[PDB]
Order: sequence, then C-alpha cells, then structure tokens
Amino acid sequence: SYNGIRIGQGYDIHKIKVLDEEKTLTLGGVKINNVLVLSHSDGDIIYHSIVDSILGALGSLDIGTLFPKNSAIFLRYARLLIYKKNYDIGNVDINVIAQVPKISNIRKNIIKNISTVLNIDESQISVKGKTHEKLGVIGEKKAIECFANILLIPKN
Amino acid sequence: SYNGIRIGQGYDIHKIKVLDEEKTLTLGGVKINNVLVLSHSDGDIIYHSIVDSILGALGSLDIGTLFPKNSAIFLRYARLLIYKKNYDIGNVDINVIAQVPKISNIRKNIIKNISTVLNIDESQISVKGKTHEKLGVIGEKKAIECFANILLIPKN
Amino acid sequence: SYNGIRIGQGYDIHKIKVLDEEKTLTLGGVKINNVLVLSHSDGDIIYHSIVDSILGALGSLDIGTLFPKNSAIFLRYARLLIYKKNYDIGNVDINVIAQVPKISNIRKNIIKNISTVLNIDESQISVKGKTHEKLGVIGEKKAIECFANILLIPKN
Ligand SMILES: [Zn+2]
Ligand SMILES: [Zn+2]
Ligand SMILES: [Zn+2]
Ligand SMILES: [Zn+2]
Ligand SMILES: [Zn+2]
Ligand SMILES: [Zn+2]
Repeated sequence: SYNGIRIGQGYDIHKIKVLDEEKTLTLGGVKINNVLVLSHSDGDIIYHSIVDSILGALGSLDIGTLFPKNSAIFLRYARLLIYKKNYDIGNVDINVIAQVPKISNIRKNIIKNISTVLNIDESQISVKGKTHEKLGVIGEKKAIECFANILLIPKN
Repeated sequence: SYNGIRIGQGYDIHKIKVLDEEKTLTLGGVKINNVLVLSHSDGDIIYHSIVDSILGALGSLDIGTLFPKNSAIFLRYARLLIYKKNYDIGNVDINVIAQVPKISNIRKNIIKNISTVLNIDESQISVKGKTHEKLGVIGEKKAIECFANILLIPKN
Repeated sequence: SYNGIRIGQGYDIHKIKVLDEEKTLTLGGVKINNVLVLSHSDGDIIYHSIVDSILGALGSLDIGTLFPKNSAIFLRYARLLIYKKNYDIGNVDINVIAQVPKISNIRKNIIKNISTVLNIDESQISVKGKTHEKLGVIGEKKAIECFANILLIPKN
C-alpha cells in the first residue's frame, strides 16, 4: 500500500447555452446568471473536477461509479476521504477552459468557496480561466471544461 | 543533475471507428471488440500515454524519436528506465476522454494490466473515463484521447 | 501559509495560419518561419504555459490579470517569483499539441532556451510534441495548444 506523495488530475466538461440574443450554471459554487448548463447534475465543472482529482490521486472508483444538491455531498466526501486515508492536500491548480464566463471576475469567490468546502487555506488554491480563441466546441460556447491538478501529502 | 521528485504528464490521441450500424482497439492492454483504431501502432492511448508520462518525467526523447507488438516493448523500456535512473513510481492517475467505450466496465482489468507491466501495486494506479457530451471530434466518436499523470520518487 | 511541494499546470492555445499554398510564430523562443500566429501577444504557447504553470503552482493572479517583447518580461518575472517565495523548480514536462510544426526538430533549441530563461539545468526539462490525427481545430491547423506541468520544491 503506497502512502507517499500523490498526484491527481481531474477533468470535467459540460454542455452550456449562453443567454445571448438567440437550469443555471454554477462554477466553483458561484451562480453564472447568463449561462445555462444542460446537465442532469448541477454542471459545476470546477467542483466535479476537484472531486475527480482527489479520487484519482487516491485510486478510488469515481463519483458516478461510487454512488450509482450532489456537488456538496461529493466534495465533503472527498475531504473526509483524504482525512481517513491520512493525507492533507498540498495545493490544487485549476484551469477552466471556457469562452464564457470570464473567470477573473469571480475568481476570489470560487477560491473562498473551495477553501471552505476543502477546509484548506486560500494560499493552497489557484483557479485560472483560459479562453479558446472562439474555435471548436469550447470556443463556440457549446461546452466548458476544467482540469484540476492536486498533490496529496502524507500526514506527518 | 536533478534527482528530486519528478512530475510527468503523457498525452495521446487516436482515430477510431465504432462498429455501429453504418484493426481492433486495445486500451490498457484490453481488446475493445466493437471499435477499430485507425493507426500504424496498436492505438493503445493508455499504454502510450503512460510511457510518455515516464519519459516526460525523466526528460527522455519520446518513443518515436527514441526508436525510429510495440506497446509492450515500450512499457518494459519505461519500467527499466525508471529503475536505471534510481526512481520508483509514486502513483499514476489516467483520464481517458472517450465517448466510447465506457471505461468503468473494463477498469479492473486495465489496472491489473498496468500494475503487471509496471510492476507496482494496484493501489498506485487510478484509471478514469470521461465522456465528452457528444460534442466535437471526441464526442462524435472520431477519436479517443488520454492524459496520464505520474510522480516518480527518488529511491531511498 | 503552505510551503510544502507544489504542483502547477499551465495551459495555452493560439490561433495559427500555416504558410502553405493557399506575424511569425515563436515557440519556446524559437521562430517558426512557415507559420503565422494570429495574436496580440507573440503567440508563444510554450513560454506562456510555463509562466502559467508557475503562477498556478504558487497561487498568483495570472499574467493578463497581473499586468493589465512580453514573453521574456513574464518568464523573468516567474523565475524571480519562485526565488522570492523560497522555491526551486523540480522539473517541468511540456506537451505541445500541434499538427504543425513538428517539435522533435526544434526540441534541443527550446530546451536550452527554457533552461536559460529559468536558470535551471537541461535535465529538469522535457518538451514533447503530439499531433492530433488531422482532426478538429488542432488537427486542421487552426490552432496549437500546450500543457506545461511543473513541481516547485521548497528550498532546503
Ligand atoms: Zn460534471
Ligand atoms: Zn475537449
Ligand atoms: Zn498512441
Ligand atoms: Zn483534443
Ligand atoms: Zn499565449
Ligand atoms: Zn482544445
């Protein structure tokens, strides 16, 4: 059983519809009032990819597989899983690849939200937004995706 | 010469054709009998991205460049390269981004296959599958891609 | 304030135009004379994603947000930021996902360029090129993208 330092990378992608001129997206727990997310879940690519990076770091079955609204249940889950396995989080670096919304505007709020739900300091979190040159599925605003990269550090 | 902890990220993408109604894919050493992979190589995005994450972690020339069927030759290669450089693998986290096949169904078999070819425990491996909302090249089943993230830990 | 080992992942994407038969791209500080990059910046996905992986590792505001030609100003910035925070770089692994140009041909020059601008050894750098099966925005040569993965190691 390996108990050294662990890497995780979560990935998520959700279909969206921008309320331009011809269910509301939540991103890092922040409501995005001009974008709908077309999903059975709440569409929070940031929360879901963070859960997936934790699960991945530790080698668990993923969320859908484990449990066959929901985003907070899973994040609390992931936090308590790191605890029971005797790890702390080192830092997490999140890349949201999204033509809309702009992330810089809501970045402080996402970071505080993550830090509360993971119970870690704001200095252990980075959330960055990248547009996609208005090319492809993302750049045409049909979808948004997120990569979350995390290190877990063995306690003591 | 740096001998501390090392990060690697491998990436791979292969063209596929799903045998719907109008050479066989291998994924993590598992044959996928309803999908053809259109490739000169065996199309194993999982094996190839794992090799590339190891090579990347250590700063080698990549597979094609190094050696200008094949997937086992390269994986044995990568395992023995980690050995000769005096590293062990920490853990590896693999994200297959594929509309088909579903990964959860074959996940145990891929993990055992990786653990045998890398000679590491099953607890050091995570393999996760993500669909792509039926959007773009991946979501339309024209291709499958994989990201493999690894840490190498200096021996002793 | 967390001062253990840190992970960063930078991502960047730029629009390009290949000078086929019907401003010049710089990649890892190397000029690519058959490709134009359609950008307000110099289009160096490799330099920019490296800066973003450093900023991400450390939890800074990103480049555009921090400072609202340019690629060297930012890289020197990132190097001196790692210094002032009391970190060294472990290693960096870069995946350029580009149908053109081929990276293997210019890989030595990019690695020497990175190692000079970051002031680290060539053994701490890996730069890998992956084509995209001539599918999608990348495979059709409309864009090139890069992922840069880095570990920062607390001094002493
Ligand atoms: Zn999701
Ligand atoms: Zn995508
Ligand atoms: Zn391959
Ligand atoms: Zn792709
Ligand atoms: Zn850029
Ligand atoms: Zn892309």
